[PDB]
Amino acid sequence: SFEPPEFEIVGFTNHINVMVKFSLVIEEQSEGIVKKHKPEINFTYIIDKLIPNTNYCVSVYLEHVIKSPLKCTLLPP
Ligand SMILES: [Cl-]
Repeated sequence: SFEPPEFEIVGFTNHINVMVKFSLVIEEQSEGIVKKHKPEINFTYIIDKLIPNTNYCVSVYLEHVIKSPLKCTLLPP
């Protein structure tokens, strides 16, 4: 039994700012695609080189697996 990380995202035109409150994984989903990011571990991690006007979803979780509910946003133009 344990507490999984909480997180917020805010989306910018070509990057997403991921704010985590704490092996730890930040999963970036686009359509068809899933990228797994490994932050160097309250930190902020920035997913960059993204496409404007595109939907992305983010999930944060510890690996040993409960994937967080996804948080999604639409990047501005
Ligand atoms: Cl790069």
